[PDB]
Amino acid sequence: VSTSTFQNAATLQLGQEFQLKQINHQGEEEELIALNLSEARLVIKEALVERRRAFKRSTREKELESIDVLLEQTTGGNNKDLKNTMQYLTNFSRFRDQETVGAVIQLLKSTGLHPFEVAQLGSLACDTADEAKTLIPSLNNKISDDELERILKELSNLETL
Amino acid sequence: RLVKALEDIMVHYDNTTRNSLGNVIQFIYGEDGMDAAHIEKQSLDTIGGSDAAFEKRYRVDLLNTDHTLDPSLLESGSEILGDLKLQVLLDEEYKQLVKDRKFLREVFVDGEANWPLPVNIRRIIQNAQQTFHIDHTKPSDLTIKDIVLGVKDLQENLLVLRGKNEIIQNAQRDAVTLFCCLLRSRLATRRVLQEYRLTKQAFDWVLSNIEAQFLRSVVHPGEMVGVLAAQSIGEPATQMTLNTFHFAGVASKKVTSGVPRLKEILNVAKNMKTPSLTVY
Amino acid sequence: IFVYQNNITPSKLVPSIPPATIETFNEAALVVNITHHELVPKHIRLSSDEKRELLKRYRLKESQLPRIQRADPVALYLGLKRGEVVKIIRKSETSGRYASYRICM
Amino acid sequence: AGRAALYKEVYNVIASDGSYVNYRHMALLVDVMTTQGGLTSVTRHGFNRSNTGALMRCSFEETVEILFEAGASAELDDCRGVSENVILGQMAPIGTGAFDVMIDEESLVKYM
Amino acid sequence: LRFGEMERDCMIAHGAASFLKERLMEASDAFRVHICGICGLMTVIAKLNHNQFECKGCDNKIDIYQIHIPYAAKLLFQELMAMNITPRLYTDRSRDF
Amino acid sequence: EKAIPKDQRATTPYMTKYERARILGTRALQISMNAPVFVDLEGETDPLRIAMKELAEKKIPLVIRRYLPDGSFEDWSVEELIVDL
Amino acid sequence: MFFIKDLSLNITLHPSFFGPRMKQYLKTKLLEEVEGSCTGKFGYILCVLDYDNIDIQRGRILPTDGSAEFNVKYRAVVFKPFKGEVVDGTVVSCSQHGFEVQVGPMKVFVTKHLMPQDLTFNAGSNPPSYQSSEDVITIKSRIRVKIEGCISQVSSIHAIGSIKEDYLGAI
Amino acid sequence: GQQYSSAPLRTVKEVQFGLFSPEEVRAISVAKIRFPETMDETQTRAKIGGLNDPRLGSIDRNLKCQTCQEGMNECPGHFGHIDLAKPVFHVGFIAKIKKVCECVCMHCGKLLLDEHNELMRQALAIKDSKKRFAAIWTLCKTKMVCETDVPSRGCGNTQPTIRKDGLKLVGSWKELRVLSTEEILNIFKHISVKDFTSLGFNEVFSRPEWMILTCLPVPPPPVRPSISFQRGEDDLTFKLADILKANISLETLEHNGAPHHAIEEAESLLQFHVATYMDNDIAGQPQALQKSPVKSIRARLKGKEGRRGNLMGKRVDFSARTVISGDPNLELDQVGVPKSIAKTLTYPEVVTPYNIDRLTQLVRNGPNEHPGAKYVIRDSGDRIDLRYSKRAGDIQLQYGWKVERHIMDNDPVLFNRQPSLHKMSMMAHRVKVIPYSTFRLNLSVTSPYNADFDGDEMNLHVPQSEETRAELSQLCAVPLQIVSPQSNKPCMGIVQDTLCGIRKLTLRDTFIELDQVLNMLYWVPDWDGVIPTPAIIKPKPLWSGKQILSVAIPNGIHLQRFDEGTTLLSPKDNGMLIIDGQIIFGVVEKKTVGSSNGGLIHVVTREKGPQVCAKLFGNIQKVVNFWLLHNGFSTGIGDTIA
RNA sequence: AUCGAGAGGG
DNA sequence: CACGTCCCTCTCGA
Ligand SMILES: Nc1ncnc2c1ncn2[C@@H]1O[C@H](COP(=O)(O)OP(=O)(O)OP(=O)(O)O)[C@@H](O)[C@H]1O
Ligand SMILES: [Mg+2]
Ligand SMILES: [Mg+2]
Ligand SMILES: [Mg+2]
Ligand SMILES: [Zn+2]
Ligand SMILES: [Zn+2]
Ligand SMILES: [Zn+2]
Repeated sequence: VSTSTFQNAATLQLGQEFQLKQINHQGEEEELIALNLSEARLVIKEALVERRRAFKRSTREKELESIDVLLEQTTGGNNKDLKNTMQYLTNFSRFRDQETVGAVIQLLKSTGLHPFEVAQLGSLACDTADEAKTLIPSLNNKISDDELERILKELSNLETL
Repeated sequence: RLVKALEDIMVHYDNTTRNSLGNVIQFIYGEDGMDAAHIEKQSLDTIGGSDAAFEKRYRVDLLNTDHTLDPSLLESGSEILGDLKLQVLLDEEYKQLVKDRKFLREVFVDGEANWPLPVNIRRIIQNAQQTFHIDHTKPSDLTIKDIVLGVKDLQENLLVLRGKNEIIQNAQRDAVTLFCCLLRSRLATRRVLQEYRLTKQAFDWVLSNIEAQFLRSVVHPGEMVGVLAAQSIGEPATQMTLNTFHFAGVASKKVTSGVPRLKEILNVAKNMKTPSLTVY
Repeated sequence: IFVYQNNITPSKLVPSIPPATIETFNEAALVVNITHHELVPKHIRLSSDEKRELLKRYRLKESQLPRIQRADPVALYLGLKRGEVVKIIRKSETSGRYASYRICM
Repeated sequence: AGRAALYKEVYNVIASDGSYVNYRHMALLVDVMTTQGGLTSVTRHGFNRSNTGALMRCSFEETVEILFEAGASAELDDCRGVSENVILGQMAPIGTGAFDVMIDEESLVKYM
Repeated sequence: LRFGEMERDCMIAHGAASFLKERLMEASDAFRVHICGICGLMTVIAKLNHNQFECKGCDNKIDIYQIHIPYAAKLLFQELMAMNITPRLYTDRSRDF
Repeated sequence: EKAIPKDQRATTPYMTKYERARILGTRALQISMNAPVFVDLEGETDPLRIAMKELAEKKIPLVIRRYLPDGSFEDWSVEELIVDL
Repeated sequence: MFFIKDLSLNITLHPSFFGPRMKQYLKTKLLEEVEGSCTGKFGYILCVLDYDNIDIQRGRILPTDGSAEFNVKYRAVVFKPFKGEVVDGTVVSCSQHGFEVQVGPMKVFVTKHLMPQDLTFNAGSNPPSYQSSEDVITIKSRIRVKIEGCISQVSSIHAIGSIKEDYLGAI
Repeated sequence: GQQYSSAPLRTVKEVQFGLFSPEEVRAISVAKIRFPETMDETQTRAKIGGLNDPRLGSIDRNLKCQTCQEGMNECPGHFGHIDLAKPVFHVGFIAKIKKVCECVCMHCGKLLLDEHNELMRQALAIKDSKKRFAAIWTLCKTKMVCETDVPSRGCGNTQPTIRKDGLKLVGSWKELRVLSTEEILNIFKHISVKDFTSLGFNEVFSRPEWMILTCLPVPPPPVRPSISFQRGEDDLTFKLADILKANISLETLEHNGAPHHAIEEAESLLQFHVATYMDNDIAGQPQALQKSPVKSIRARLKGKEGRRGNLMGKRVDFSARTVISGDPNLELDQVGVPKSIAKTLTYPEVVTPYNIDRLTQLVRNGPNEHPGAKYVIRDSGDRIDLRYSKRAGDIQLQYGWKVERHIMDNDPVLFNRQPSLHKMSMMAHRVKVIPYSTFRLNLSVTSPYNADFDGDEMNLHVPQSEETRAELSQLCAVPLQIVSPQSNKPCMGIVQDTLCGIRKLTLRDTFIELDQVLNMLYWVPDWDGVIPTPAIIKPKPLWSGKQILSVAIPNGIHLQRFDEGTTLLSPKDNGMLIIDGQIIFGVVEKKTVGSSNGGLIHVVTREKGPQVCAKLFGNIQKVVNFWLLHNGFSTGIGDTIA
């Protein structure tokens, strides 16, 4: 038995399964959900740890053993893709604590950019507006370079140590 | 052909008789939402007979010394004798009985009074006289309040289509309408205490069982009434023309107007073999 | 409404006024009112607020309703039109009164 | 008015020999042809021409011909008629199939 | 023994819905065809012991469904196909009432 | 999607003989597949008689989703459906 | 990218599990065959979020087979890489023809020819590396590659990346 | 068997009918049909990569198919194809092709009429697909010209009054023109995307240009099989080689030297094969014959036998049939099944703590012992024949296995005479295994099936699941069916022996003494074991016929009948009155105890229950018959003498 | 074996 | 101009 839902270069021409206008699980409508390599670790960690809370009713280079135990407590062993993901996410997350990540989301989401850009902006660490727009070509003609460089500045600052 | 034009025909959960498109063939199976098994040919005494005997058998005049329930049949025959706030209902009752009698004579123009309907009442009252051992001498412990109002409430609980808006409710009244005629006929306040001699317990017992034996007679949403009528019509035809030599040369109307005309009737066909105008 | 005695020129000339139903009946079939006959039951017109009601109260699609021919000897008598419904009260030998409904196809 | 005549002309050949079948059956067939607009004969053209599912009407006369004009008019079969399910090997929405059966986690633990 | 037309009619009146499917499936043909989620035919090459499914020509490898129908149906469908008639079998629906 | 709420019901409140028959059968087929018996198996072996005892105690965890012609439905729980028969 | 799709899966249950610990075994089995999965249509299913709130509705008793069936509406974190999106990744494999990068649960591959000309292959190294002017891509370095093509093979979708462009290479 | 497939399982809810495109046939085709050769590389069992398994289904049981590796039982088959050298009218769409050519500009490709005409905008309003396409063609065949305006639209070519000679079309101009397959095809292809759609067609599923076959679909072996004895292909596998023979003639006849007269012949020949191949019972035509006629695919499907007798009706496993004899010592809802039938008829019981102890005994009893079993089906599912398996003894059953065991006493079975013109002609009884090779049924259940015991034969079907079981016992049980909706009356009742002796019994002259009375009382299994105080006591304790009968009538019954002149002090024991299940007066006859509208049977089944009355049937057949045994009754020519 | 032909039974 | 009830049992001939 296989999975289903309701409803291509990487210049915002995604599949139909990842098209902006996509239906909810109640049957309404809601924007696509794109997470930056960092926003994805919290989402997973939070969900993975809140699964252990219901399984009770029945640092930097040292956090990696803290996640493995969680994965060897909740998830089944064979699920190997989740292990690599958490490892990966743990190293490449620019932002570590919820407080910072929220600000990132607060900043990026209020720019209008289509979530993929919101996602890719919070995960790829760019300096130049020229560098940001060349790595995320979905922009180019959208946000002004100056304004984008202004936004890029608040990112590097908020980069939690 | 019958079985094939009536395949998908089955009573549905709103008591509609539909097909496989949802097209409505009937709005309640057999125009009364009843099952054919719980149906029995009992008589509606409210219709045929003398206008004189109708009074005798149903009319109860509380404001009267000759036409009132003798205190020996009721518990309060002498204390209700002349009671006028109560004779209003004995009128309401006797008035709906005549509205009955004159309605049946509209539906059954020929005056035939024996037709099939659910709940054998001719039986139930008997199966209640033996059950409570009715004392043909001692009077009944029933009020006029008891009889005419128990019946009025019994009818409200004889459901066919369950619904809320007027459309369906007004087809409730319809679906039952006829059954209720037999009900009011056999639960006449004169009959209950003169010829039935019902006590209170015996009565309430008869009311509750009537309610169920009816609520049982309702056809079940699922019943394949169409593939059933088809067989019910086709079995006797195919089966009658199989017992034709049990009498050898008799012919009769086996293959004269039965098998033939029926074939005409099903195919319709304009070239009828005997076009007759029976002009009154 | 017009009552052509024996014939009418097809000079077709009928459906020609938008805010008017141009009806036609003959004198021959009107001699005896057909609606008085034993087998012809009460046919009742349905208001556009009654039809829209009966269709939702019986949860119906318009197609699913039993249909009455446009030229039905009774559909003309009542001057029916396409889409009009007509409740039909016949005296049945099982319920005494049975409500049926037909839409004018 | 005709529906009654149709019935009366159906009952009149039934009440002779084997003189009883219950109104309902006759009235249903009778109503079957009736509730269309006019007389819809019980014959491979009379009723079989309806808007029923394609396979249904092919189970009675004009069998290959029907399936032809079905695929030619790009017909679609509802899959609501008994015949359809019979041909497809599925429980037909017929009595014991007219409903579906489900288990609510609620009940299963109300009697845990 | 032949459980023929008339016998079907009888069980229909009974409403024995799933006993009828048992009659005409478990006790008769009844086959597991692999239909396509877009074409709707047996074309789903079923290499199931390697677990590959394809309706090349529709170039499909996920939208596959195994379905229970009489082999007589499977044949009847193929036969109709042999006469350039497509009986696309669909698990979903698009009408209602 | 659409569906009907349990306060707007309108179908016959008793159990259709076809429902009763398919529920006694359904549970029997499930009971005979080693499914948990929610009733007090009082010296029973037959998986139908267990289901008949389960339907007599109304301890059957099944809901009949009665489909009306318009596509929409209204579930009735086995334990809430009267069993006149 | 790394999305959250509102998914739904049709799991079938034998009647023996029709007890109290059923919803548990429904979720248990939902994740059993979804958690560490991948598809390509939706991409690498990674972790079903919001375990607690997980609808199961009423399960349909299959016709002539007691088992019930449920459409288990859920929500999960997934991952479908795209042709043209840059991703930073850890170097894992390293060949003579290229080197593989471990980005998320999948491995993006880089060809020697997709690397800038000056990057020469260095076979002479315990960890085979790609020495050059300044960079030296070793067996376990961090690289930022641009996905060029996506292939979906069974329960895994690999890719092919390049670092020949600008703002691409080491960290 | 059939292995497990990951694929989800669904039911079919929509069946989309349409038409293949020549391009979709080329798409799905697992192998191009190039040769007409049967399957003869060297006539080896290895078939030819040209026809039969160039990749389609398998021809040999010991051979996996070249596409889906499953081979034989599992291989759906895989369609091929053969690119037609020249387009060909479809036999069935032949007339529908004409009806279109009559409607459209055979030159312009646009409709002969459009929305500017009052009747076309009327006919076009009809969204009934087929009634519109009829209302269009009616008023389109007439106007025979591509108009240019008449208040522009659109070249003007007059249209031909088309007729058909059979497989080809012609139209008159004023010109005898035999309308071409491609020319029509070229007209149809140019038909406005929206024009043909409003003509009763479809944009994706049923384009008109597909009523003309540019690429034929080849069905795989399983459709046109081949069996050995040496081999011999199927009447349609032949017909295909015939079509391919007719094509390869055109393929080369038109490639090189084009002689036009020959080209215009082998084409009409090919058109013939493609025509009869689908329908060989055509209008005109000779109707082809191969060494004869030939089997048209349309003939496979024609009503009565041929998916109406392959799908509307099947032959079925778990079935039986034998001579039926009548039993007065059986119960109404029973069927005496011969032992042998119950050793061949099985039921897949599932192993469970409830039955595991019974089940393993059967297995040990095996397929020879009456209360035994035949097969055991494991977790893995492969069948284990208890007649030949070595481990047929030390076999240990597991929970959740299936023990295809013999049908035993009191299983539910479907029983039926064959003129199945009745809901009642198929009933469910309790099995009661018995000796001798006759089905035995209670004499009162004769009238439903209309069975007598004179060379009469009855079928028996047996459920396989516990739900179809309950479905039979909760709906189709014989006592459940005692009162019919047909005539809203009982369809079973006392008949033959029992009836004749029950009025003989229910008399006043008819008295029963004590030695005879205690026997009668015992035969009633539901007997209260209390001797009824004798109607006559002292001269010689005697009992009335009806009096003794009453212990079988269940206390709680009240019945009332008045015949001709029946009083309250019955004159000739007239009419009938039973009060609290005891007889008051009156003789019992057909009216009392038959299937009467308000007879005893009817009253007992309503006010007491279905199964209660059933036991009544037996309780009377066991007593009444017993009395007649020792009273006896005959008939000679003396009884036909006045 | 498959098609055809025929004779019986209920 | 197309239907022409239902099953079941045997015999023989390319
Ligand atoms: N040609 C037939 N088609 C269908 N059913 C038939 C046919 N012939 C007989 N039957 C069925 O078989 C039975 C025929 O009656 P049967 O031959 O047993 O004679 P009978 O009535 O006992 O004759 P007798 O008067 O000599 O006693 C009926 O039940 C009938 O339904
Ligand atoms: Mg006989
Ligand atoms: Mg006989
Ligand atoms: Mg005979
Ligand atoms: Zn496909
Ligand atoms: Zn294959
Ligand atoms: Zn033009």
